[PDB]
Parts: sequence; C-alpha cells; structure tokens
Amino acid sequence: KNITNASILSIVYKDDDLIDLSRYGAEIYNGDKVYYNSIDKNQIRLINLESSTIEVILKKAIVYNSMYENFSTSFWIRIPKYFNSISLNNEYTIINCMENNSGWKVSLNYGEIIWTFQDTQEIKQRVVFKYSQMINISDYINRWIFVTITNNRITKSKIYINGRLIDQKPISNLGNIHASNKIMFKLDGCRDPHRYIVIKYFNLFDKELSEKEIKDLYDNQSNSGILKDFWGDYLQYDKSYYMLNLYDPNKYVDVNNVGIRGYMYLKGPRDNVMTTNIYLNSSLYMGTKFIIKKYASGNKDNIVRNNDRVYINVVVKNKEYRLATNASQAGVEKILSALEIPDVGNLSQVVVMKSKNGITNKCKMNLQDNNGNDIGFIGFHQFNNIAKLVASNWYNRQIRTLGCSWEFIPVDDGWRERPL
Ligand SMILES: CC(=O)N[C@H]1[C@H](O[C@@H]2[C@H](O)[C@@H](O)[C@H](O[C@H]3[C@H](O)[C@@H](O)[C@H](O)O[C@@H]3CO)O[C@@H]2CO)O[C@H](CO)[C@H](O)[C@@H]1O[C@@H]1O[C@H](CO)[C@H](O)[C@H](O[C@]2(C(=O)O)C[C@H](O)[C@@H](NC(C)=O)[C@H]([C@H](O)[C@H](O)CO)O2)[C@H]1O
Repeated sequence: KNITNASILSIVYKDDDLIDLSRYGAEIYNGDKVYYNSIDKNQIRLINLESSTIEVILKKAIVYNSMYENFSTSFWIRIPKYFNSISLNNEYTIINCMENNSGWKVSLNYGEIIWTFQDTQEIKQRVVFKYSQMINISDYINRWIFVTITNNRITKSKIYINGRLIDQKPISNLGNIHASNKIMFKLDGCRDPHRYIVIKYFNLFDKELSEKEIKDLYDNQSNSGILKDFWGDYLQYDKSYYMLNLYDPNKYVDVNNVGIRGYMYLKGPRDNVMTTNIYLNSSLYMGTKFIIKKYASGNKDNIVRNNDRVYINVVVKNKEYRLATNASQAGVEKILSALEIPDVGNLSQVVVMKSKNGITNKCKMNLQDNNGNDIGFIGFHQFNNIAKLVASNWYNRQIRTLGCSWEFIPVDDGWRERPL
C-alpha cells in the first residue's frame, strides 16, 4: 500500500506510449528501435543498436543530492543465452544513472547481473548475482528474473533475485556520489551484435525496502492467477509447446501409437546442446508437442488462467490428436492415450488448468470426467521400464516437485538450437 507512496519512477506502457505512474511525471523518450511485445506490451525489448534507447529525465523538483543515499529499484529482465565467446569478459551497462562516472548503474556480463555504485574518486562497490550456463536446466537463462536492489549508504547495498537475498556489500566507505537526473536504458559497450534484453516494470523507490516488501512485490507482479510457460510469459491457447517434466527433466514426451491401444510416455535421454566454453544444456525443443484448446474459457483473449477448463491436443507427425483416457480401467493410474479427435466419444478429456489452489503449484493439469469428477493430475507412472503418462488422484492427495509438475516450452528467440 505504502509501496506506491515510495515510488519516484514507475514505467509502464499505457495508451500507445511509456509513461510514469509515480505522481512526478518523468519525461520518457524512446528511440526508433525500441520494441514491445504484442501479447504483453509492458515487455520492452532493447537491442544492440545506438537507436535502441529509453532516456528518462526526472523533473528537477525531485532531484536532490541525497536522493540515492536511501533508495531501491526493481525490474524484471529476460536475458537471452550467451552463445558467442566475444561475450566472455564483456561487462556492459543496460541501465545508467551517472554523471562524470559517478552514480549508480546496472550492468550485465556472461552469466552475471551487476549493480555498481561509484563515487567521484573512482571507488566502486558492486553486488553481483551469478548464474552458470553449464547446467542441464537453468532457472535463469532466457527466463524472466525479478531483480531488486536496495541501498542504505550507512549500511549495505543488497541485490535480491526472485525475492531472495543473493549478495550484500557495505557502502559506507564511499565518498561523494553524484545524483543524476537522467536514467539511460541502453546496451552500452556490448560486443555481441545480436545481444538484447527484455525488461518490464522498472521501478524506483525512495526507501530501502525490507525483505517482506520485496517478497510481496514479487508476488503481486507475478500474476499468480495466470499460468506461465517455461520462460515466464503467459501460457497461451492454440500455441505449440514442448513438454518438460520437472520430476524427470532428462526425458521428453513421445507417443507409442495413436488411438486407444497406444500410450504417451517419457523417453530419454535428452540430447545436449553446446558451444565449447559457453554453454552445455539439455535440449529443450524435443518430443511430442502439446496444444491447449479452449473448452469453457469465456475470456476472449488467448491467455490460460487458473481453473480454465480445456482440451489438450497432441501433435504426432504434423497431425493433432486429443489427450484422453478411459477412466474405467482398473487402478488409480489412468494411462493416457492420443485419440483421433472424432473418436473421443465419452472418454475423459476435459482438463482443469492449475497455477495455485492460494498456494502455487507446478502441477498444471487436473483431468476430469464428463460428470465433474476429478480423475487426477496428469503425470506419469513407472510400469516396468516404461514411464507412461497417467492421470492419477494420488497426485491430488499429495498436493514438493511431483511427477505431475510440468513446464510448457515454446521456441523462443533467446534460446537457439540447431541439431547435427
Ligand atoms: C511406492 C508405491 O508403490 N507407491 C504407490 C502406492 O503404494 C501404496 C503404498 O503407499 C505402498 O506403501 C504400498 O506398497 C506395496 C506395493 O503396492 C506392492 O506392490 C508391494 O508388493 O508391496 C508394497 C507393500 O509393502 O502399496 C500401496 C498400493 O498398493 O499406491 C499408489 C496408488 O494410489 C500409487 O500407485 C503409488 O505409486 C505412485 O503412483 C503415482 C501415480 O499414481 C506416481 O507414479 C508416483 O510416482 C512418482 C511421481 O509421479 O511423483 C515418480 C517415480 O516413479 C516414483 N518412484 C521413484 C522410485 O522414483 C516417485 C516416488 O514414489 C515418490 O512418490 C516421489 O514423488 O514418484 C508413484 O510412486
């Protein structure tokens, strides 16, 4: 509540332009090469060209010398995977608030997010969040990250990642820090010509936010009633997704045969994608693609929301089939099939999409019969040496990471894969 009262700058897209949602009406000038996402116009893409800039000029009325002695900043960022060795040891600024090399800045490097304070004598202080690109599945590479930095010139600068304290360093051993009236959003000194960032909801606060305020800010801007894909964008209808099971990520979905005599199952291992000394990850663009189809969502847009009731279509050899099961089979594990859409009949197929209950959970798909009864969340079961996909009320009772925990993965420009 008093988090909006501490705002001195709050950038959002509104009615065909970026505007300040604080009461101080900062001037905001865009370059010719700034882009906005058509599904979420608050997502701002800046590329590595001189004309891809956002310059903010704060009104002189709100600029005073000690305005950055006690203040915080928050924003979301999505950083595409580094793939070129020119990016190693190439620190580059993305948010600059400095005059004569004094002030504060946010910068990036290979697997790093960096906050830097710098007085007029060139005494720097940095706090850093580090993530590796040598990792099977990363929570950070090309996925939306919530960043918060808090500053108290008596004590410490602190960087938080997804509401969690990462690094903290004292900033009391610092001289005079200039207070610029300008914040420059721009990739400054990046040698990767194809580098870009995506940001949203940049905020400036006139106080050092607590852990509690940071957590609550992370949760509100997380939109917990909307389902997310793997990258943290809104999950969507009529969109193709590769499936990743969070209990067994070194697997991908395959279909034995279409029809009621067949089944879907987790097959492994995944291939690796690599560039020597830059990254080594599991391939994400593998296996049978899922498509979510509207059944009873009345909302006109294509966004999947908590409790939406849907059909799941399954792509096999460029043809769509219907995920379904005969719930009358014996046992609580109901093996799933991929049926010709005309042949579904009265078999169970209606799926309740879940993001939370208000406890958020990664188990996304609760299959129902045609009388409103739970058949179970969609996961898998080890039958001998084959892990077949099932719906099972066992999951519903347990509801940690379970076999029903899934991520939906679309092809994204920030994660490029090329086989052979
Ligand atoms: C361990 C097991 O068999 N779990 C069954 C569950 O077992 C019931 C009791 O809880 C068991 O103690 C008891 O044991 C008997 C055996 O059934 C019997 O054949 C044997 O001869 O004697 C034992 C008695 O000493 O059995 C009863 C049932 O008879 O029964 C339920 C039925 O509701 C489940 O089938 C269950 O297996 C679990 O099934 C769900 C789907 O319904 C799911 O597949 C669970 O699997 C995962 C998961 O998706 O989370 C995935 C992994 O394959 C699985 N195992 C391993 C080794 O990694 C893990 C873990 O089991 C754990 O749940 C972590 O998530 O979970 C699957 O376990």
